[PDB]
Amino acid sequence: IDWTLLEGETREERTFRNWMNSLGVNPHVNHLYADLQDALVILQLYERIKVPVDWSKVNKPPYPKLGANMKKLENCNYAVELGKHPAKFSLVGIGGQDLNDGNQTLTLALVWQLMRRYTLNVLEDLGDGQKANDDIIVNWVNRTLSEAGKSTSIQSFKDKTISSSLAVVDLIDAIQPGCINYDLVKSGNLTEDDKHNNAKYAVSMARRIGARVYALPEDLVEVKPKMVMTVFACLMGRGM
Amino acid sequence: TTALVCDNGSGLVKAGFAGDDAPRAVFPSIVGRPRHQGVMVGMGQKDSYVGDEAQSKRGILTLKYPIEHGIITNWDDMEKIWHHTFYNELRVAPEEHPTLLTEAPLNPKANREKMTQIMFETFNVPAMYVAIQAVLSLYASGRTTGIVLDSGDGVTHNVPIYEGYALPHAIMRLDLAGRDLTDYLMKILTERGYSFVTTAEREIVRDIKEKLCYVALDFENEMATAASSSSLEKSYELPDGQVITIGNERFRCPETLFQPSFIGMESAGIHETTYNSIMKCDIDIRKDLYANNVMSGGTTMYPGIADRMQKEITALAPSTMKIKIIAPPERKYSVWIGGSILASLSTFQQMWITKQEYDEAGPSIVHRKC
Amino acid sequence: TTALVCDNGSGLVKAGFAGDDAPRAVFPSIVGRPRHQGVMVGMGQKDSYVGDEAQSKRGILTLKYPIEHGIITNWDDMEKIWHHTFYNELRVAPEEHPTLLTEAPLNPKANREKMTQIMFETFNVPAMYVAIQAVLSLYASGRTTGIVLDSGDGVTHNVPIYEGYALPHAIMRLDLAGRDLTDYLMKILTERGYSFVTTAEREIVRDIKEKLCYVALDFENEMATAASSSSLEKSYELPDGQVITIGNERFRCPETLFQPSFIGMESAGIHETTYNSIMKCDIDIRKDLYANNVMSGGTTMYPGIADRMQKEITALAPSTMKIKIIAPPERKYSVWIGGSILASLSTFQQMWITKQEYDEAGPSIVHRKC
Amino acid sequence: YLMKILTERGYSFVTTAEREIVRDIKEKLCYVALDFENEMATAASSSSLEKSYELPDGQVITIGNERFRCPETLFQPSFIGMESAGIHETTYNSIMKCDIDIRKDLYANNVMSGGTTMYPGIADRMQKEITALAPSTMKIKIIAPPERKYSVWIGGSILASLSTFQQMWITKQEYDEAGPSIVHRKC
Ligand SMILES: Nc1ncnc2c1ncn2[C@@H]1O[C@H](COP(=O)(O)OP(=O)(O)O)[C@@H](O)[C@H]1O
Ligand SMILES: Nc1ncnc2c1ncn2[C@@H]1O[C@H](COP(=O)(O)OP(=O)(O)O)[C@@H](O)[C@H]1O
Ligand SMILES: Nc1ncnc2c1ncn2[C@@H]1O[C@H](COP(=O)(O)OP(=O)(O)O)[C@@H](O)[C@H]1O
Ligand SMILES: [Mg+2]
Ligand SMILES: [Mg+2]
Repeated sequence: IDWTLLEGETREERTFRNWMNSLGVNPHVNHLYADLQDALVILQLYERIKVPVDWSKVNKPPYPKLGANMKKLENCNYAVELGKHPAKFSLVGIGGQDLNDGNQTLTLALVWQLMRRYTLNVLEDLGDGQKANDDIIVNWVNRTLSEAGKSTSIQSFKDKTISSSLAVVDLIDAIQPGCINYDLVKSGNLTEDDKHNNAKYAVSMARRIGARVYALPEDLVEVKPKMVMTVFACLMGRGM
Repeated sequence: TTALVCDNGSGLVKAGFAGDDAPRAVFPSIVGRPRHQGVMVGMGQKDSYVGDEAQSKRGILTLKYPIEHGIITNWDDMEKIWHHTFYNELRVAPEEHPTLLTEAPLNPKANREKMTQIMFETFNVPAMYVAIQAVLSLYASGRTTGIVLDSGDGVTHNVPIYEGYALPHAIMRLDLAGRDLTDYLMKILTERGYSFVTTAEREIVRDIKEKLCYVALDFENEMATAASSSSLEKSYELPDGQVITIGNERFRCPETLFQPSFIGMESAGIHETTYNSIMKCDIDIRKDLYANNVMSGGTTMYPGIADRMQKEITALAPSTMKIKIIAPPERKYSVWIGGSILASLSTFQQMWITKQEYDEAGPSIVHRKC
Repeated sequence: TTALVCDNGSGLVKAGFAGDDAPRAVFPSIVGRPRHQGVMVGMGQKDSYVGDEAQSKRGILTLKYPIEHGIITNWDDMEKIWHHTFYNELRVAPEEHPTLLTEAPLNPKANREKMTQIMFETFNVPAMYVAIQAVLSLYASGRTTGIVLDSGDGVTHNVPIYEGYALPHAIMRLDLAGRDLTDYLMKILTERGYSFVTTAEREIVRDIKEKLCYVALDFENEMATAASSSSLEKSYELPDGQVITIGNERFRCPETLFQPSFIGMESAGIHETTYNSIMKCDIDIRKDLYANNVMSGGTTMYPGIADRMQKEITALAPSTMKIKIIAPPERKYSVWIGGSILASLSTFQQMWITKQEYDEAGPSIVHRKC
Repeated sequence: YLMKILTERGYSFVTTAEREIVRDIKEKLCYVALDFENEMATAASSSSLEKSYELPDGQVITIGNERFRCPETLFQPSFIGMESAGIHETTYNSIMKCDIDIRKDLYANNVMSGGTTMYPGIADRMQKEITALAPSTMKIKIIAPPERKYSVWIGGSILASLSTFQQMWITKQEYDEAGPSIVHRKC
């Protein structure tokens, strides 16, 4: 999996790009402001957030050399239309030509609301209905780890003890006993730099078991509380 | 939960998060609409242009400001700017952030009531607050005593504060600010044959304002200097490549601040308005106010504005007081900077208007809590 | 099923199916009638000749163009050409295909109305549309911004477009095109003793013009070059074997495009008409119009006409703008190519003038929907 | 603009000599509609608004709808692609920029002058349009004398014949000293 830093890219764009690739879009998104201009990736993300897409209204990536830009512009008009009425997003002053031109501000104004909807859906299928909560999912890991029994228990997502990936790799094998693999884990001999390696070591296998984790390893080394809860929310679905 | 600080003025919107030292989003508060005929399919779908996009495509748009002279005159286009601020420029859900808003003094009471109703019933914020801009500009300077001269795009107001106490009877307000200087520069540019008429050409004149205009230390000697020589002439390139030259309009445009009769107004200049505000204060606090004149806003950014206020007030003061103008280089964001300071204080966390209070008192709650 | 794209120019007819990259049928827009006496029995049964057969038998015919300067002047001959287009050259039943037609701007309104009534009542098409030729040329270039110079057989016109919006007040139209250049080449060919009078001989001069004529980069030094030497001389073989030679008339003929006073017209050249059309646009959109001067039509196919335009507009532009003329090799069919792009779009499928709408509003429906 | 919309009927005027013909057509056949949208519906139904004009070569042209669409640009400058407001709103906006005490006297003295104010129905239309913008208790009074075309000349002969004006001339001696810039002080 690609974990590299571009010359110019903010941390906000890295999170959105990584969330796209980790979600399984048909192309590989390398640049946000250059790979979304035909609106095919955006229309794919609408399916992942339970928004119906009529694929008879979309122009397929084989494009004629004559009128190709008008074919892509029709796709961007459909993507913005689907964001307003059925997706119920707030897209004020945004038209199809803003995505087609790669407007940086107005492209991020749409993708962040896609990601917010995706995380909201993750927090609702974990429960019975329209309830989404953080402390229900924090004592679940403290309970399911007692089945095997290990000295990893956290109070909340803001705890600094999850700075190293020892707490999340402790949970990655509780659901699946076939992924023990403590060969490359570090315990007690970790500096600030070497815990980047095990953070990638922990996130990478989460997709092997089936936990569709879309958080950066940097979101785990630091204690960003909004992205680390997604890691545990995605692990609960694979478990239960 | 981090608080939001939206300082929306007549000209610009300043938005960001409480705790930072500079606003994250600074865009013109305009809404553009297409005035021409759309012929190519797939291109006429956008009905409104809000942020810097309305400024990018102003050639085919009519540009409207929703705020005039501190007062919101178009409440349907004001919600577009707030939707654009929260979802496009900041990319936050307003339902999770208390929002700090600003307003000029001596402003209609329906303006403050209706922007309280919009924040609670449309954006559904957890809490909100409306702050006076001149007070927030005093937090930014790290003071509790001084008289603030706030000059933005629509309103010039003076507020004297002593030991953290405001003197409301000495608060001044002059409806002459940057936008009226723009319209005066358009009018006097026709004396050289340069005609600017459309709303998109007013943005070009505002740009000439902010780059070429300055304040004369002595208006009558600059007028005689520009008449004789040609050393004050300067050139400017229009978007289409034409070059215009102005030599005398550079300092006559900001001279309207000190002589409001240039645009047919009976009011006194900003130097005699700040002095009249001091003389309405108690005689004991006047010496402290004379030494703390705090300027903020874009209209106080002209080169020479602070050296002219120093000279003009000194001529009115009793000659034993020492006059001190405080003009920090970050003047343009003092209202926003001081609002991020205020919203970060733990003492302030009980001063929010929560939704529970609004649900029992309606929009009128804002009058007693603010 | 599939849409028909028919570009009825003054000189040529371009027809085909939407979705193709080139017209299937390109034939002259003429109708010929015999002007001599038929003496062999069974050979004079044909009363009119329409397409390329009117051109091959032109020695015994008088040739009439139904369209002159973009306006259909003969409506019985126009129905002959449309019958030839649908039934003989494309070989389709018009009752099964929506038809897209084209028209120049600033054209009489009865022209558009009559071709709407012809298509619905004579050919019984299910739907139709009339588009502007310069708008379609922008589709072919894959652009939504730029000023189009369309020059065919009858009309030269300019249409500025910015971000898919047209500025109709800046649309400029000139009734000087190829057929006027051909008639001027006939007039100046008599200086060397070559006389062409017959309408069949006018088709010969058009063939000479399309082969030997070119635009001089500097007209006054080509005249001095051709006066002193014979390096510009070129030969042409007439259909009967005679050989004519022209050295000076090669560039004096297209020079009428830039100096319309050669044919006694008071108008300005195509370089000044384009510049005047840009200067009628908003000052903000002028830089993008200077950089996209799209050329279209057969009268722009002279060798060296884009180099001459780029030199002439540069002399009129403010010397800071960068001038760019886009002259694709497929210029002759840009109007048709753009029409097939438009009729293929699924977002265009609701803008056809359906026969149902025509039955309740009559031929005037075309003014609202187009 | 009349030239531009005459081509909708097939009448082409392109030369500077033909523009003088269109000016003559405008001055003889154009009028201001009291209500634009009702005159447009009237001309679209019947032909009672049609009128004919004879060109210098004997050709006869007919216009029925361009007669009032040409002067309508004064009240809707968007016809010729301009963003400005009409002459009725520009007049109202000039009053609203004046002191509130002098507005009642300005509403009652709206003086028109010049040839472009000579269209039939121009004063009735300005009367109706400003009334819709005025506070409904003011009295709108348009003053349109039949000698409108020379009001600027007539008032200049009145001014130049006054004896008090005789000291306001810019004499040659004054110009010989201050140069051409003297005109900015005395006028
Ligand atoms: N460098 C400058 N010199 C002079 N005026 C300026 C400069 N920069 C901005 N301005 C003026 O400041 C105004 C905007 O100031 P701002 O403080 O944002 O007002 P508001 O609080 O109303 O948004 C504009 O009208 C502009 O004319
Ligand atoms: N290569 C060429 N050089 C010069 N003139 C040409 C050339 N090809 C075509 N023309 C001229 O262009 C005209 C036809 O152009 P076209 O755009 O097909 O006209 P229309 O728009 O009426 O169909 C004819 O008058 C012909 O003489
Ligand atoms: N009866 C009329 N109806 C409509 N327009 C007129 C009439 N008479 C003159 N005009 C127009 O008014 C103008 C008269 O010129 P004038 O008022 O003297 O202008 P100026 O003061 O610029 O010379 C001309 O342009 C003419 O087109
Ligand atoms: Mg302000
Ligand atoms: Mg053509």
